[PDB]
Amino acid sequence: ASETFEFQAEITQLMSLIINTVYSNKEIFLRELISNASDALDKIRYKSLSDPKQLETEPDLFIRITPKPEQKVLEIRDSGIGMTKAELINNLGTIAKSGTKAFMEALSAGADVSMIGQFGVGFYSLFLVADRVQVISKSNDDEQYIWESNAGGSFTVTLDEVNERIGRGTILRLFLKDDQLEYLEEKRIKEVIKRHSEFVAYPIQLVVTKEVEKE
Amino acid sequence: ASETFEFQAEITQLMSLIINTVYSNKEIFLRELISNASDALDKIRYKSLSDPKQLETEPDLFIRITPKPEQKVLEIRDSGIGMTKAELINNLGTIAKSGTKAFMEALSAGADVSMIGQFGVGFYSLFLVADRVQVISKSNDDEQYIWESNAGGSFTVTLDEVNERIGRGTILRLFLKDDQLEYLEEKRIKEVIKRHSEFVAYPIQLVVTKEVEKEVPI
Repeated sequence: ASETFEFQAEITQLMSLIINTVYSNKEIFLRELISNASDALDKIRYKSLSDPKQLETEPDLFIRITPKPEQKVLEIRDSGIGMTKAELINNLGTIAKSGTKAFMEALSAGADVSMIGQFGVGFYSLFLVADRVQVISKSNDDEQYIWESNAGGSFTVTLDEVNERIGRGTILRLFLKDDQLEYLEEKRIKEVIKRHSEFVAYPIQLVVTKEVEKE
Repeated sequence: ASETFEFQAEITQLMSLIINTVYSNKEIFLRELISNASDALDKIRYKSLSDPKQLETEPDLFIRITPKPEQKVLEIRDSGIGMTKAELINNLGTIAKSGTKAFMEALSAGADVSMIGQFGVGFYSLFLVADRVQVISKSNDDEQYIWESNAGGSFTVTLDEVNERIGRGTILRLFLKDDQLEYLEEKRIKEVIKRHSEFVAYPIQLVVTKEVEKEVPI
């Protein structure tokens, strides 16, 4: 089953600005998504203190970044609290309304795009380097769903019947723009992660496939 | 474990010998497994010469090594010809009989464990570093199956319904001994490959998961 909903106006407006902005420091997108992942892990960590059984679906708390060159895709995974179908819709398509409107207002007044996280809508910074995104989430309270959007004013939510089933958490599958493929490179990804992830209290794993070279 | 079979007696003898031996240069197990992977690839390649359709289930010919530290597992994958249920049974539990018997006689006469490949049974050297092995295979001619062994005299063959489906090929999922975990490390696997399998005619991909270290420890 697949359902389509429309973003609140202000969210669609910010996604348009961001997906076409010229900004010269797009690497900030990773810092924002790592921050959100850290937040999602904290939520499950907290909940598990009194409800340890909640971790059993996925015992390990981590953030995993997996570049997928063949598909020009970059996946940012966390074993956080995840999102139910209802949460994906609300959290990503509606509740950010006032944040994106305030941020849009700040940008017009001259603020730098890097301030996005300060307005709680850092999530949309992904469109700085991707023209499409699939958010695959598995919450202990629901089935695995796929939320998708190419910044067209609307988004769809589909019961996951194609992706690998995860124990618990969220995956942000970024379909990178053709001129932003540097973010598939281990070296570049590494440099960006180390630049702002000192605070992160969970392991940040990088999954890379490399053909054994030589001396 | 849909079906259970018995290895020819001699194969079981060799497996017990290998899983127990104190041989030091255990790293030779990888060269033998990569060599078997290469041979399997040479097989569909040759077959695809007149029947290119055979490659379509998996167009790329490669070897892939994936250490899974959490499971203390090391997987050796190839997109070779693969093995049907019947071939897994025969190839791994029966036809190695003569080879294992001659090798054991050779070891008694002073042969080195590293010469195992010369008797065509290098596959069993996996027991130098592993306690158990699961051979997950998919031939174009059969469904995906799992052959499992722990060096004991019996092995099982199970229709695969738990693992990820592969296009074509074989995965040697090795459950490493507690004292052989070094083979889960990228640096170590790379040096063993450069030392003994640096001229394999197929790309050897290493899938590694590395924790990004902190800018400044703590």
